[PDB]
Amino acid sequence: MSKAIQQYTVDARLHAVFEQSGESGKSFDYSQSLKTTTYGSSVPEQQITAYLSRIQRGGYIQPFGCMIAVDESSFRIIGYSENAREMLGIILAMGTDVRSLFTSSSSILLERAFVAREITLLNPVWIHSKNTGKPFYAILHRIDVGVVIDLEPARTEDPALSIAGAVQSQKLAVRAISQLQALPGGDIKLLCDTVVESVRDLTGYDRVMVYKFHEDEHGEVVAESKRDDLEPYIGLHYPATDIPQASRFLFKQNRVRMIVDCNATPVLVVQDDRLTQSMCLVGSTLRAPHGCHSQYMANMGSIASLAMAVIINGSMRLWGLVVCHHTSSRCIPFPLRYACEFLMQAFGLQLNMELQLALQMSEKRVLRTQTLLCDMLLRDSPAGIVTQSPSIMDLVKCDGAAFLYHGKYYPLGVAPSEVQIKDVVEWLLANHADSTGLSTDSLGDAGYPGAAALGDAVCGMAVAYITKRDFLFWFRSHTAKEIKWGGGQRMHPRSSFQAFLEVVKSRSQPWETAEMDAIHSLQLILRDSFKES
Amino acid sequence: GGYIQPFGCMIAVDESSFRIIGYSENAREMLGIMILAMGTDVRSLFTSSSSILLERAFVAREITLLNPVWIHSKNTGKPFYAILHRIDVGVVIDLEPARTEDPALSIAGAVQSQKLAVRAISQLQALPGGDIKLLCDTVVESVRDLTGYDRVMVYKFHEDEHGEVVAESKRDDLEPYIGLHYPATDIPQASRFLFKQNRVRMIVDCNATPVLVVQDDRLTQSMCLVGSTLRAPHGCHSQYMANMGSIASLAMAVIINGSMRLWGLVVCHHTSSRCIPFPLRYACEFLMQAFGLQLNMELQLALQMSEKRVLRTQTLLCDMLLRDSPAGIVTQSPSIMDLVKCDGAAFLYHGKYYPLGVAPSEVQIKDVVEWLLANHADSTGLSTDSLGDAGYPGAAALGDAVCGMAVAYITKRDFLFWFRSHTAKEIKWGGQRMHPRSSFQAFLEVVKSRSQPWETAEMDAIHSLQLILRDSFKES
Amino acid sequence: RLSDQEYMELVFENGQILAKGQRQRTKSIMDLYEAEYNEDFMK
Ligand SMILES: *[C@@H](C)[C@H]1/C(=C/c2[nH]c(/C=C3N=C(/C=C4/NC(=O)C(C=C)=C4C)C(C)=C\3CCC(=O)O)c(CCC(=O)O)c2C)NC(=O)[C@@H]1C
Ligand SMILES: *[C@H](C)[C@H]1/C(=C/c2[nH]c(/C=C3N=C(/C=C4/NC(=O)C(C=C)=C4C)C(C)=C\3CCC(=O)O)c(CCC(=O)O)c2C)NC(=O)[C@@H]1C
Repeated sequence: MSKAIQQYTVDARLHAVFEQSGESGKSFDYSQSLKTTTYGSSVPEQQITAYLSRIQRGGYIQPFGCMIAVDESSFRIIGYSENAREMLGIILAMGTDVRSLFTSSSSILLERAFVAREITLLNPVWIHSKNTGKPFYAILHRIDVGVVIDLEPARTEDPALSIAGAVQSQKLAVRAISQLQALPGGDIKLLCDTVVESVRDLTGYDRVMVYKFHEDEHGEVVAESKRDDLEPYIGLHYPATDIPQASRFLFKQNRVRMIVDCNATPVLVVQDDRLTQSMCLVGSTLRAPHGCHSQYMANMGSIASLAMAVIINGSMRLWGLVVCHHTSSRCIPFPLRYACEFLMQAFGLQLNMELQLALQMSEKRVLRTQTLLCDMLLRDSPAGIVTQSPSIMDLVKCDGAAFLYHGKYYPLGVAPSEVQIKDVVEWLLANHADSTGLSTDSLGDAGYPGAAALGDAVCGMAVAYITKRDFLFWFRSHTAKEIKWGGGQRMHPRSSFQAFLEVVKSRSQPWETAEMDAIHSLQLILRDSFKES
Repeated sequence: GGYIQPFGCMIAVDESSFRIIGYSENAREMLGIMILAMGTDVRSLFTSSSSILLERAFVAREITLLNPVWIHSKNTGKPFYAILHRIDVGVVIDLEPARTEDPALSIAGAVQSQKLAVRAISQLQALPGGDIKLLCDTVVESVRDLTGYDRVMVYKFHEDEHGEVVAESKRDDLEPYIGLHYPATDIPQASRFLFKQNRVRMIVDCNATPVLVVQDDRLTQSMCLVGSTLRAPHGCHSQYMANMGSIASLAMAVIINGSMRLWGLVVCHHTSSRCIPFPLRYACEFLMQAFGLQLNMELQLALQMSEKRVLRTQTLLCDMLLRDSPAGIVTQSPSIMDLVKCDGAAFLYHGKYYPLGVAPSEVQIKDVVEWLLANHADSTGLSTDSLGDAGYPGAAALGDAVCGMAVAYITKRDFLFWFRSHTAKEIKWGGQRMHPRSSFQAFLEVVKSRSQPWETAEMDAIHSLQLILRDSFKES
Repeated sequence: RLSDQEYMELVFENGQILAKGQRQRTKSIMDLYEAEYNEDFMK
């Protein structure tokens, strides 16, 4: 059932384990929980439904702003955060008219915002508390039971200064986008580095880094701009379970999510007793992070956070994140968040450009290599495709290759010894004689009796059948060979790296669909050439 | 000095001393002063907070980082948006009155510019990513929704520098201009340079009387009223817009990678005077930036796919060459006509003529070969956009059917020809006085007997196939 | 046409994780701006 969709059960089980650890007064054993909670198995629909409700209908918000959910028509309050009375300087209770909590002009603007059909040009609204005059950004969104208003306090100053702050944030984002446009192109690493530097300059967080989500759904730190004294984290890989799939969905929903202080006490959202279930906070910008991620951030040493989703066209796909961490509490103004979202949209567009261009270039390179291989095979002996410079090892990304031809073994790079390759061929014939090739991440998981002997040097394989006895092999080493980072009960980045290395202990990198397509095309060409000889 | 549109005001001041060195005639009325005079401290014309903001903008290294300064007139208190830019002498301030006076609504609109830009760019993101026409149509619809102008169209500037209306969304009762072409001279190169510099050009009312900009007599040269957003349109373009029936205009440059290149424009026209508020203008500007980015993406992807298709065509032609005699390349479906965009092709092989599609007769092609030998004997290949311009005597005999012609040399007797007809063949549109119809007719006159230019990629493909066929002929 | 973002909730129904959505404009954004940003109420 896919990989992401299968991860929902693992997320639910880990969430339950964390909740039990909290209830019993124990400490969440991260490494043991990951080891015990593996993909597959069975989980009743009750558990997954409860996990989803607790994630999306937790009932707590961040104390840096307040929340008021009102009836769409009657403007009567159906829910409010416990800090709303203190935040607004305050009567506030169930059934109270929300228009009585703000000045007359603010109430009129709220009325105008509510009566909108599909799009409203007062969202957020700059409103003032009736009792104190405290300015707020009221960000409105619609939930099944009414309209939720996220009141984020705004700095008291001259309105010209607020407009100036918004203008400066947007112009910084525009300048960053202009810098992204004027790049050489065809280099994703340079794009990520430029975006990281621009985002750190724009937001001012202590640390800013880009996470790329792999087809496995695990994440990698592909870029970073940190404070000098802070520990580097570039090159770091962590399990897929560290960012639950529900959280990734919510990050696609909330394109810019801000956590002001992980150690701040969440504020309960008092709710009307007549509502069927807990209020939905999916769209709320004040939704508090679960204790799981709060504890993870506290252990990490990061207090504030600002995660911006990288969305590419794929019905959109979350290619990754751009997360800014701070060593102390940090709340940024809403205009700066929208400037960040605009910059992230530009980054997503250009990143999709780069990915498609890289796909085209890989196709062209594969075609050139195939043509050269055919030319050598036609005007040379078969060994010509392995004894010459553009050998089969250059067709796809691999740590080695091999050709078995009429009992002759021609290895290249890292390949099994002659006896080992005979054993592999015997296994393939015994168990996989009904196919014309197979791609394996790890020979150990595929059931090869002796993959341990090959060790970490040879983990993956992309054997292609040419005849009943002639074979083409492409070999890869375990992923940890190509992973280097300068660094497990506690939820800490080192624990995550160790757990990831445990997950991929005996697995190589996945065989990309394009690489297998290239292998199969080359296989068809070679089979056609040989069957006529 | 120069002239500005009466919908705003302009004051140019000395950067170091903030003393006014020039201003528009309507500045006093715009600011409610009707004091304002040469040498007056500009900070005395606005409130204290406005003066602080102006000073902060002045000392900024990159002034454009805070263009829209929200200031207030000291006399009337009305809000203005001051756009500040630098000139050779001092700083020019374009003061446009702000229709929204309520501070809360002003802040809300400032944030709504960002919100609307984000939503429009999100609409752009959802596109599959392999269709420029779809991108242009989406941008046109988004811009018309944001601004509400009667007409919104995308102009693409060809390699010739002439423009084509590649997309359009208009009022139902207006004449369509999609598919129209106009000469490159309709947009002077200076205007193109300005669109590259000042990405957004707004004309509120073409028929409004422009306002003179009086500058200090002590200034050596005329004030560089170039990057100003209030610059009045020239009489030529004002009369052109009046004739067209368009009173208001909002042109936005489409910028891609070239050093940046002006791919075209997204121009909004209105039948009556129009001046949309700043939040919508900036939402449109951000959407245009995102559109330029994605359009550069689409162009690069199109180049990659064109290269892939050309390589596949060459491979198929090689297979045909191996399978049979060379003439076989002009007998099967994947023929030389698929190598490059053309209206016809021809292969001369050992004195045998094999035409395809629109090609000249045997006598005409023999005459063409004789002309090529007489004038272009020492050549490995060539491309002509118009045979008449090159100097072929028989061009008139060929007519508009064959105007552009590309020759690839195989040997002294074997040739490959790619023939392309005149441009007006694939241009269709309904439609002296400066009018859209007159522009279209002038363009058709410019390209009367001229085909489309032969692209660099097309000639590279032709040369590659030429090399392959020369090697094959030498082998055979 | 442009519209405000609609937020969805994940639900586990029929053994599937479905992004079930929570819960018409004819005038242009400019007309909406003129309507909503009218200051007559401040007089
Ligand atoms: C006069 C001596 C020439 C001239 C000058 C001129 N043009 C522009 C800018 C534009 N001219 C456009 C006109 C066309 N051509 C068409 O056939 C057509 C139909 C759709 C249009 C809209 C054009 C596309 C622009 C920019 C868009 C716009 O602003 O409307 C300028 C710049 C003036 C300014 O913007 O400040 C000048 C000076 N125009 C002519 O037609 C003469 C040949
Ligand atoms: C519960 C046992 C798990 C948990 C839940 C959880 N994670 C997120 C989101 C993030 N957690 C990140 C993961 C890592 N892990 C690393 O190795 C690392 C980098 C050094 C980090 C920070 C991560 C990058 C995110 C995205 C947001 C962010 O970075 O702040 C969430 C949702 C976040 C939210 O509520 O905003 C939850 C609930 N985290 C774990 O690690 C546990 C296994």
